[PDB]
Amino acid sequence: HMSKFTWKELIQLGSPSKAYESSLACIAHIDMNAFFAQVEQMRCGLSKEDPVVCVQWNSIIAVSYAARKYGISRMDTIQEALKKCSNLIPIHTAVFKKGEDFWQYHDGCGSWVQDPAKQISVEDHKVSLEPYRRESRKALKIFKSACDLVERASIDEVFLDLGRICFNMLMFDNEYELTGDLKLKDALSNIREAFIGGNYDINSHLPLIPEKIKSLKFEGDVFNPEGRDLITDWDDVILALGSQVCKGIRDSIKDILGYTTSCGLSSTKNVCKLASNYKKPDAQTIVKNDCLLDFLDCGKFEITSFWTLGGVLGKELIDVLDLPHENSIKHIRETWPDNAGQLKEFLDAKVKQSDYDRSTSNIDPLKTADLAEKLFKLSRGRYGLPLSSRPVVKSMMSNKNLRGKSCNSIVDCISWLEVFCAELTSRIQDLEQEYNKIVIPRTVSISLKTKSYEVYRKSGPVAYKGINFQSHELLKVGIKFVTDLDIKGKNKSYYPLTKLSMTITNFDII
Ligand SMILES: [Mg+2]
Ligand SMILES: [Mg+2]
Repeated sequence: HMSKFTWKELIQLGSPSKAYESSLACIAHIDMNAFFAQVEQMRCGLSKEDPVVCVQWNSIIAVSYAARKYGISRMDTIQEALKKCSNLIPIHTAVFKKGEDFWQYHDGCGSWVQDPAKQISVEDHKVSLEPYRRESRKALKIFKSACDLVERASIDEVFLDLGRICFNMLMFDNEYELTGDLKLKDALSNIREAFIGGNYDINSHLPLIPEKIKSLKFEGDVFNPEGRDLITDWDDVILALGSQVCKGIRDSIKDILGYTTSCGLSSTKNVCKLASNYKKPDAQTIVKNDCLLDFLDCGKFEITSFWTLGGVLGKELIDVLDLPHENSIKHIRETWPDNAGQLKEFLDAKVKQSDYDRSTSNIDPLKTADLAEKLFKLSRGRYGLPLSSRPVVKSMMSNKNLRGKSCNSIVDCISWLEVFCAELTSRIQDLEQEYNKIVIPRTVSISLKTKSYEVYRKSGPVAYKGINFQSHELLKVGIKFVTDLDIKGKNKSYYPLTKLSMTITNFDII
């Protein structure tokens, strides 16, 4: 007898461009839970047990899991949370002041204190997220150094493709020890000699795993409610090694930066993202291939839980496919269990019946084959998408919603453009570090809403004389445009404005 996998699917792990396509893939999704709260926690020399909460104005934007033990969520106001926790530590985010080109933390201030001098008025202030962008960047530098392929899914989430690391570790690591008596080089000498030997057809089946390797330990919580054998094939051997490696990367994030992370480990991104949100914080959820259906049917997940099926598209599928309200995943598998063609024939008929409503439908009748395959694999937990890089920036905006008189004249507009130009510059610096190239916006757009909520807009070029000398250039143009729009206003209902925004587009990366 022999393994269910081939050499092709194992060698593929060494290819950064196609390792994800292999059923032996080892993907990881790492999430820094309540990231903003973790950042403020560390900044104030606090511990994970101190119940910090990141406040914006009157709302909570991040809840440390110490504060969640008191039932605090993002739906509560600070006053509601104070009544839930009397030792709460609300920390307000950094903030610009109207007319200043720098942001500043006002620790000890906020709408929850009584002293009127310790207030952070919303009327003449704008939030700054630079502290979080800067800390997130530090995490990526740690990720990108331990993994040759990293996707920044968001400011607090990343995917890793541990393919190359797992493969090289499987075939060449001579230092790893299963126990005090057994090293990897000895337990896997059979497949290593077979690989160096080269006497295999790439479509030949791998040799059976040796009994020696079942001593290999998973680092983390292996999701296994049915008590299946842990190491039953090479997919589990790869996944086990990846759990060890991934624990080290997550411990680097905590030893260098102090941030905790929940993690999901499997053979596909969709499953990895579900696993990381299954147990948190400071957790690591492993989903073997032989436990994929157990995981998708554990009760937490429905068809709408997948990355792309949460919106209108998902809800239309529930009606077209006549899915139950619970266990819709299991229903998809069993209603079309043989092949995606069955589901494609079902979709083709449905869109071809009477009362199809093809004019408003979100189901493209020409790509029913691509869709049927997507659902067929997601429901079986084998829909592997590649780790894509963050698309290059096309547009940035900084705006402020103005309630009251905080923008009654031209001078008040310029004061806000000074804030907008500083945030856009900060956000361009963070990009120049990610792209490792210079970033130059070539056109600027100002738009504003009058007291009657009518819109005035004007765009144009920004003449960077030298190179990357923004935050003065584009404030010139910003002030020129807001002046023109004043003259267009003139004897019209204009001030006090209700909204003001600056948008930069047409970037040149060099
Ligand atoms: Mg998240
Ligand atoms: Mg000023």
